[PDB]
This record gives sequence, C-alpha cells and structure tokens, in this order.
Amino acid sequence: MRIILLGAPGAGKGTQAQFIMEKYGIPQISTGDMLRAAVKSGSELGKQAKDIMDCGKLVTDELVIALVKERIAQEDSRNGFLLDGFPRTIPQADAMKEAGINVDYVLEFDVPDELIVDRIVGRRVHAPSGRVYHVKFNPPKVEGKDDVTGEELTTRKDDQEETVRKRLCEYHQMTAPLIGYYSKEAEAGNTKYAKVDGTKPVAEVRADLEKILG
Ligand SMILES: Nc1ncnc2c1ncn2[C@@H]1O[C@H](COP(=O)(O)OP(=O)(O)OP(=O)(O)OP(=O)(O)OP(=O)(O)OC[C@H]2O[C@@H](n3cnc4c(N)ncnc43)[C@H](O)[C@@H]2O)[C@@H](O)[C@H]1O
Ligand SMILES: *CC(=O)NCc1ccc2ccc3cccc4ccc1c2c34
Ligand SMILES: *CC(=O)NCc1ccc2ccc3cccc4ccc1c2c34
Ligand SMILES: [Mg+2]
Repeated sequence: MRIILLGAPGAGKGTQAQFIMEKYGIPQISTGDMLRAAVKSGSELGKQAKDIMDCGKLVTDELVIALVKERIAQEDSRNGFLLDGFPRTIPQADAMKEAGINVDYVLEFDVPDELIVDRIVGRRVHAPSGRVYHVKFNPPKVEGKDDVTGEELTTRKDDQEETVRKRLCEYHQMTAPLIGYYSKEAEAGNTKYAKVDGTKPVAEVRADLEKILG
C-alpha cells in the first residue's frame, strides 16, 4: 500500500499516520519530521533547512525529492509507504510520475485554517517518533511526557503563531494546487482519491480512514 496524505499544517496528518502505520504495517514517511531530525543532527541533507522551515517557507523540491527517493528505497518500503507532507508541490508530484511511482490512495485532509492556528498552539510533540499531542484536544496520559517512551515532549520552533500563518498561506498557494492535480490523476484511474473531515475528534477521523482503507 502506497498512500498520500494531502492537507494543510495542523490538519491531522501526523496524528492519523500513527494509526495507519500500525493498522497497515507501512512506514510513515514524513518529510517534515525527517527534516526536523536531519537538522537536529546537523547533517547537510538538513541543517540549511532550519531557517527556511522556521520562517514558514518551503524546502526545495530537489531536497525532499532526493530524501524520499532514498527513503522509499529501504527494505521496509518494499511493501508500500505512507507519504505525509510529500508531495507538497506539482514539481514534487510530477517527480513521482517520472519516477513511475504509482500511488493507491491520496487522502485529502479538510480543515478550516481557522482551526489550524488554535490547533498548533497547544501542539506538543515527541520529536523522534513524530508522535504528537495537544494540551487540550489530544493530551498525553502525563503532561509534558510521551505516552510510549515516557520521554519529555517539546514544541516546534515553527509553531509560532505568525509562522503558522505564513505556513498556511504557503500551503494554499503551493500545495493546495495538488488537490486539483491528483483529482485529474483520479479521473484518469491513476489513483483512488478521497476527502476526509479533519475537524472530527482523532478517533472519528480514525474511523473515516478505516472506512476508506479497510
Ligand atoms: N515536500 C516538502 N517540500 C518542501 N518543504 C517541506 C516538504 N515537506 C516538509 N517540508 C517542510 O517541513 C516543515 C514542517 O512542516 P511538516 O511537519 O512537514 O507538515 P506541517 O505543514 O507542519 O503540518 P503539521 O506537522 O503542522 O500538522 P500535521 O497534520 O502534519 O500533524 P498533526 O495534525 O497531527 O499536528 C497538528 C496538531 O493537531 C492536533 N490534532 C490532530 N488531529 C486532531 C483532531 N482530529 N482533532 C483535534 N486535534 C487534532 C494534534 O494533537 C497536533 O498537535 C514545513 O515548514 C515545510 O517547509
Ligand atoms: C524569515 C521569513 O519568513 N522570511 C520570508 C517572509 C517574510 C515576511 C513575510 C510576511 C507575510 C507573509 C505571509 C504569508 C507567507 C509568507 C512567507 C514568507 C515570508 C512572509 C510571509
Ligand atoms: C500565501 C503566501 O504564501 N504568500 C507568499 C508571500 C506573501 C507575502 C510576502 C511578503 C514579504 C516577503 C518577503 C520575502 C519573501 C517572501 C515570500 C513569499 C511571500 C512574501 C515574502
Ligand atoms: Mg505532520
């Protein structure tokens, strides 16, 4: 299974990926998460991505395209994978076609930018796993601590209210176009396309996916 999660910042993608990953045994490929910890090491394959990411801007296609091609290669991606955050641009999308990588589903996460900003404020994450929470909507059994590792949670540098704004705008301008892209790709039998309401509680959304995935 090869799936694409399309949607804006704070839409639920990270969260929903957990469920899916274990639900279908496919590796969760998250360009943002991967980029977060690539700079968290220094590695140029990262580093010069901290500034762009913190400013709310997008990383170059080349970079994420290369990053994903490598990731997909691994032996745990031979049975499929979950693309969360990629592709985020037509060039990244086309890059996949030239690569001949057909995708089973492209899930559209529908969420009003209005929720976004109230949603990313209370977002506390656990860097390493990608696992994420909300100090109100989806809290961890223990405050400031990861449920699985019990390791302390953090907050993203880029979750700054204003950067969140930029990020959203960036989305609607660069990524949003993929909604139309993959729709066409759908009206051409190159992938099954499906929208989801990301404003339901995590569990409700988790139901919708199950419903759409099996
Ligand atoms: N291909 C590419 N090209 C160029 N640049 C790229 C790139 N890929 C990545 N990047 C760079 O990477 C950087 C990081 O962005 P990135 O991390 O890659 O994606 P994002 O734009 O930041 O979207 P978010 O991670 O903020 O939200 P999410 O939907 O992914 O996860 P979740 O919703 O659970 O987290 C949101 C919050 O919502 C809460 N939540 C989730 N579901 C629900 C629900 N159903 N109800 C209530 N609350 C919920 C959660 O608790 C959580 O706290 C970007 O700046 C970008 O430039
Ligand atoms: C550090 C940084 O983000 N620099 C680029 C930049 C500067 C000012 C802005 C003012 C208003 C904006 C609204 C939407 C997106 C966006 C993206 C980059 C901006 C910027 C933005
Ligand atoms: C919706 C969106 O992302 N808009 C792009 C954008 C808007 C306003 C700006 C104001 C000042 C700026 C200075 C440097 C870079 C930059 C990049 C995108 C901007 C923007 C920018
Ligand atoms: Mg995410």
